[PDB]
Amino acid sequence: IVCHTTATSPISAVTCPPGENLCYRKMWCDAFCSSRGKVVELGCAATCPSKKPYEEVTCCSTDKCNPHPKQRPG
Amino acid sequence: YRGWKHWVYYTCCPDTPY
Repeated sequence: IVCHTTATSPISAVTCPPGENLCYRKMWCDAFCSSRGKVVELGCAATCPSKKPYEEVTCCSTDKCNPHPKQRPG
Repeated sequence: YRGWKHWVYYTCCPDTPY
């Protein structure tokens, strides 16, 4: 399991040695917005048995969960 | 005590696109 560290444009030392399950990473923003909220994603944790609404992240068990910025997502 | 620090962080425009 891996998780692009920051990504944005270039790239860094990906792969999450610890917590073999999900690589966290979500965002912030106010509400649904879908435009502003210029923030970032966490980055691996261990698991996400939780299921809360507003927080910052849940879990990212993949190899490309890191989405795009807020301003210009695409 | 002046700082004007940024609340949250930012994704785009990191610093390596240098």
